Amino acid sequence: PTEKFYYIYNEKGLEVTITARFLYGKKVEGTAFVIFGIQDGEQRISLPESLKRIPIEDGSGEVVLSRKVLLDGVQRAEDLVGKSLYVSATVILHSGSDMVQAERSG
Amino acid sequence: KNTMILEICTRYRGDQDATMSILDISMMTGFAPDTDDLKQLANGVDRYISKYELDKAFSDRNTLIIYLDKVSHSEDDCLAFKVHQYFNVEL
Amino acid sequence: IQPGAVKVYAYYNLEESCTRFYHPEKEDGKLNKLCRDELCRCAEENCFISDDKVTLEERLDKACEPGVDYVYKTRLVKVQLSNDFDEYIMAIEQTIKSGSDEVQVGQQRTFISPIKCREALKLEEKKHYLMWGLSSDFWGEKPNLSYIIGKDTWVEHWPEEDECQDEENQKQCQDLGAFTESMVVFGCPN
Amino acid sequence: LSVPYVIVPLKTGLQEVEVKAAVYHHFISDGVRKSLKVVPEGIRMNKT
Amino acid sequence: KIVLDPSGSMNIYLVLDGSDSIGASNFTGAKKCLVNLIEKVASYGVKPRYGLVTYATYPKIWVKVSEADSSNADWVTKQLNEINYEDHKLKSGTNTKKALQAVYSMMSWPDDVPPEGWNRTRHVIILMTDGLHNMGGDPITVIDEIRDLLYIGKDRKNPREDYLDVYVFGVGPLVNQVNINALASKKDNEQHVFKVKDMENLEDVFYQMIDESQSLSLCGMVWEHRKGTDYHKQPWQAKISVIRPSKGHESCMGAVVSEYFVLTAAHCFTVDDKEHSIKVSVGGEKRDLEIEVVLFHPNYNINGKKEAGIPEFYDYDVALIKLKNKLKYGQTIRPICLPCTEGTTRALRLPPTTTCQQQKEELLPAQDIKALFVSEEEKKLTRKEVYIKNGDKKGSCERDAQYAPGYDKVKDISEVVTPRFLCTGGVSPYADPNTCRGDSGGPLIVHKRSRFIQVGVISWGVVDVCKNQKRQKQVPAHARDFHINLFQVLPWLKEKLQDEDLGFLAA
Amino acid sequence: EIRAVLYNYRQNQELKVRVELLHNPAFCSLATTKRRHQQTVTIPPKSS
Amino acid sequence: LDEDIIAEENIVSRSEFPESWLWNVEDLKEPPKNGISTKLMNIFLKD
Amino acid sequence: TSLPTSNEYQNEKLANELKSLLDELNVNELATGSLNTYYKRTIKISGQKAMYALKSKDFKKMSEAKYQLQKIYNEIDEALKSKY
Ligand SMILES: *[C@@H]1O[C@H](CO)[C@@H](O[C@@H]2O[C@H](CO)[C@@H](O[C@@H]3O[C@H](CO[C@@H]4O[C@H](CO)[C@@H](O)[C@H](O)[C@@H]4O)[C@@H](O)[C@H](O)[C@@H]3O)[C@H](O)[C@H]2NC(C)=O)[C@H](O)[C@H]1NC(C)=O
Ligand SMILES: *[C@@H]1O[C@H](CO)[C@@H](O[C@@H]2O[C@H](CO)[C@@H](O[C@@H]3O[C@H](CO)[C@@H](O)[C@H](O)[C@@H]3O)[C@H](O)[C@H]2NC(C)=O)[C@H](O)[C@H]1NC(C)=O
Ligand SMILES: *C1O[C@H](CO)[C@@H](O)[C@H](O)[C@H]1NC(C)=O
Ligand SMILES: [Mg+2]
Repeated sequence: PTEKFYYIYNEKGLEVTITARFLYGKKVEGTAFVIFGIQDGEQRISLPESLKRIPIEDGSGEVVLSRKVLLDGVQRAEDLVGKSLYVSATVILHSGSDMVQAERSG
Repeated sequence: KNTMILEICTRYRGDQDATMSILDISMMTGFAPDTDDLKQLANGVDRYISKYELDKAFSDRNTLIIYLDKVSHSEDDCLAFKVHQYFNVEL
Repeated sequence: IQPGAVKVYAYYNLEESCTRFYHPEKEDGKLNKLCRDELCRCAEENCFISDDKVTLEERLDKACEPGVDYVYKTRLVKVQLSNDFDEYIMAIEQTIKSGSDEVQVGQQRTFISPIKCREALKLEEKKHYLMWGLSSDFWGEKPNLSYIIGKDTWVEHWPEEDECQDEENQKQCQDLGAFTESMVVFGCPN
Repeated sequence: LSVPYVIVPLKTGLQEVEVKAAVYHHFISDGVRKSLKVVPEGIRMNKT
Repeated sequence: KIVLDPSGSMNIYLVLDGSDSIGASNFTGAKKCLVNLIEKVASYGVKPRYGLVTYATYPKIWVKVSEADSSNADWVTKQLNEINYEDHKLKSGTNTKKALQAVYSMMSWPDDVPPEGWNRTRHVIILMTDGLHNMGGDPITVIDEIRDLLYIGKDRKNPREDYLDVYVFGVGPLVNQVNINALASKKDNEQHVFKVKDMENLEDVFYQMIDESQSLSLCGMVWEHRKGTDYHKQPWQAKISVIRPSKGHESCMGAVVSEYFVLTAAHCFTVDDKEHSIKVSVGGEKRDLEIEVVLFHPNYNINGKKEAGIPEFYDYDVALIKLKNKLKYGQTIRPICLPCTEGTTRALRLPPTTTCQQQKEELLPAQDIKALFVSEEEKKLTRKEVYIKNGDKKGSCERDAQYAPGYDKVKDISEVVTPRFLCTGGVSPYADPNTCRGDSGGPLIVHKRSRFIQVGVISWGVVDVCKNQKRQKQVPAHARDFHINLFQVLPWLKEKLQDEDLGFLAA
Repeated sequence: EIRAVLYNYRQNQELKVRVELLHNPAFCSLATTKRRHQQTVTIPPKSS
Repeated sequence: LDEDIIAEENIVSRSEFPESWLWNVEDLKEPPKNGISTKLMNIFLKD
Repeated sequence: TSLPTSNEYQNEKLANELKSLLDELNVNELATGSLNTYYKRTIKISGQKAMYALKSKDFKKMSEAKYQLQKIYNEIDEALKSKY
């Protein structure tokens, strides 16, 4: 994520970058499936309306979680303060041969 | 084939024996110095030819460099080595 | 051509996937294989079967080839037939050339063939046959092995004792008889 | 570039699949001889 | 890979294919690749119970691994050498399973009784076929049968994979490679599959199929493979250097006689020279070794004749050099054999009753002896074959010392050329090469029985045909070379090398 | 005499080079209006 | 064979694919310089 | 007869130098029998490249294969000195 946190009053939203490269360093070409969610101590609440499918060119990808969808995920912005967000990406090569699942939490 | 002989004579027009000088030689397009003759002039004192120049073989050695430790000012210090033709080309 | 394939699955789960194949000829991409119980083999191959000019020399050459492993003069004792493949329980009356299978004269070695090759050689009962194949035709684990009548399996009808008297089967009785002695004591020309 | 290969395991145990490839004009090549476990038809369980 | 030591019995099962697919051109060459082997195997001293079976459709047991003559290489070679191709031409079949089936009996002990320490015996099968086998089954099962007999690969921590080395030589043109490999032993970092081309330059082949674990100590032993450096051919050879004020640099050579000692001429050093002014270079590595002390021969004296008119006296020109550090024998660092020792005895393959005199007769007979001396040409250890004038021409050769520098006004020639000297060089019976200053201290070796025995030490010469960094052109007929006979200084070498565990003959 | 150094910094590929000195009325060399003065030398890898 | 390519019999396949290797132990008893010893190991990279 | 010409020398010299290595190819190739699989894999590949280049008499391929075959040789020579 661009920031190691998230500002509740940030219009832009939570910007996340998906970087994928082969073990030998070379860049990766494929398609990634990224989703979000909120954590509360030990409980996690997935956000189905945040599921994105962005292409991965030059071994890089760009995904954004609009504040609109985030707030709509619950039912008092000042309340979400203290909680945490977690990103779950899933890249698949254009050959459909290999598949990797990453995750940033906290 | 044709194989000719190249003789070089030089002398310093000074009062003292000139110190360490250099012999820059340029072969006639299609001629290479005899390897054996180079070893002879190399092993000799007051003369030096870097190992780099040695193992080049007839092929790539159109330019030669014979380092001299000194050159007399009284008489002429002359040396000579054999050269062979391996390329044959008019003019 | 190689059978294609299509795979379906969710992005969150790879385990729960289903894959189908497709081929312009074969059933549903699934290759050709002969299987009994839990013992299957790569039946992806050809079959085996107007008496041109089989001579004494034509046999000595094809019976001394690389793959040539076993050569017997057997007698078919029992003939069973299933819906997925037939078979022939033949007893060896002599071992012209012992192979990787340690078998004494008298024992029975099972032979197996596809159901489509029932028109190849109608192996009748109590008849003799000269046969030889490759070691790649063995099936199972020792000592319980099983022969396979494949493309490289030579199946020939061996006339009976009182049949060589016929003035039409003589040309074959002399060739088979000479081929026998030319193998037991002599051997291949290579 | 992906290259499909349909195969059917016949005997259980650690079997061996091997593929090789060389380029034309260029004198380069590389073969891979990896091994995969071939397990029969069963499911894990822990009866008490 | 193939242990090599008398500390245990071994077996070499030589199976050869003689069917039509081989041909006379490769079957004859197939024998050469077994004859030369036995020689290079016996040269190490080991005494294997050879087995020889030529096969086609029905094998033919020439030699059994149970006979009493199965250990005499000279006889086994005779049999193999006499083995005529067409021994069985009728049955051109290639029943390999049958051949190996017979080999099984060779090791198949008689029933319910395992012979004395059977398991400690090594088993090596050297099948030479073209893989193309028609009659029989798959010889693989036989390898699996023998796999159990020798109790191999049937235990957890005791695999016993060291007692089975199956080698296969792909003789004949068209050969089924796929088949061969299956038969050959599959061991890591080892070679067991040899093909036709491998034949040429045999030495390279023998290399792989031999590891001198316990023969790392055997002297006068040399590898000849083309991929071998100069010191792979002359392990004993050593380059000594003497640095000193106004002395520039004195170049001499020597031979490794023991783990701590190096033999060289005694005229290369002097009482003045210190122990840190002398550096010994063993093999290849430009890593000089500090010496401990130079042991000059008590009878050595270059000025013993200050009165008679002999400016230089080379009598007893030998001196040992005890290195400050102990040497570990390697393929490029091995000792040379010294006269009148246990080593030379077994090296020449002679009975334990071999006396010191019997060796002097075999090594230095009264005649023209084939010898050699190692010399460096442009940093290259090249071999120079010469002849020793020990026969009647000994006098005609030694009398040529009247041409030596400072040797004109000499009362008697038996005064400068003492019996402690051997003579070489000249033009008879052959044009023998000459030794240069750098070669001084070089060993005079007599190549016999694939081994190398030193019988002399380069002392001096009459003419310096080796001008300076060159040698040739116009060599005089009186150009003779003199070397210190190691038999004439036995009591001395027998004194200093007493704790080197060489095994000199008390006789 | 003028020098013309040809450098070759290829990994392991000695180059077969063809060097020519173009003609010029201002200078007098072996190369003329109708004659080309061209050599064909070879340069070892990673050298001049 | 004559084609401008490599035959199947000339392609040695890579088989050694370990997940964790070089499980070795080395002691630094080499001549120290500035309290820093230096050992040079010659490892064999896998396939 | 007199002498060679432009492409007449360099193209022949490279051929001879490439042949010298090809002669002792079996020597080095068989020397990897005790060495690792790497050397055995590199020499069997660099082997053909030198042969195919020789018959083609192509200056480029011959040189390209000369150092290709020369490198592996040197790597084998050093691989043996750690073994004595
Ligand atoms: C003996 O047999 C039992 C029964 O098969 C085995 O127990 C099973 O073993 C695995 C590993 O211990 C258990 O996996 C865990 O599953 C839990 C709980 O299941 C969850 O249920 C809740 C509510 O429905 C939801 O989160 C999901 O539906 C989820 O399935 C999960 O929280 C953990 O992550 C963990 O993976 C499994 O639960 C369990 N199955 C049962 C009890 O039926 C046991 O391994 C086996 N071994 C022995 C000797 O005890
Ligand atoms: C073992 O069998 C091999 C294979 O038959 C034999 O190799 C052959 O040897 C002959 C004689 O050396 C070669 O003939 C040569 O032909 C070349 C031209 O290619 C020519 O330049 C030579 O002057 C000679 O005439 C021949 O190439 C070769 N056959 C092959 C490799 O196919 C070999 O002689 C037999 N002996 C042993 C033990 O190697
Ligand atoms: C056989 O060899 C093994 C291994 O060296 C040894 O332990 C044992 O004492 C020997 N005796 C027998 C016949 O087992
Ligand atoms: Mg044969």
